[PDB]
Amino acid sequence: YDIQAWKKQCEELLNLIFQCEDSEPFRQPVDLLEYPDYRDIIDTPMDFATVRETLEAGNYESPMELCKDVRLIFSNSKAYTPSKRSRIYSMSLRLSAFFEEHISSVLSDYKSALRFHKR
Ligand SMILES: OC1CN(C(c2ccccc2)c2ccccc2)C1
Repeated sequence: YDIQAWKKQCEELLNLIFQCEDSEPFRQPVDLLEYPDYRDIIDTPMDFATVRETLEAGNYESPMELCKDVRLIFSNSKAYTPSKRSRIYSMSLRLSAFFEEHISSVLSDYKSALRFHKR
């Protein structure tokens, strides 16, 4: 029932995501010189360095907020891909499955801790 435990759990999951070769296209903001039309399609860029920095700044109040930003990395990849068979998008799908598999217990434990706090 530790209400704060999610933070270190998210730091550890971000460390694993950074070791994953599938995260390379998503570690830093999409290069606007490489993809000059990016901002015509994507309204809110997001990347894993921005997520890690937001967490370390103490600017996430819950793991649900972190999850919303990580899911935005994947929805941006899906919205920008010219094809559902493209390399970068294909990497995003594997990384998303890995993320969802690991974040589920982080979210469940946090929500359970908050419910216990208000028991
Ligand atoms: O609390 C976290 C910060 N995330 C938002 C956000 C992302 C970038 C800049 C400002 C704010 C957001 C995510 C996805 C859609 C729209 C906004 C949710």
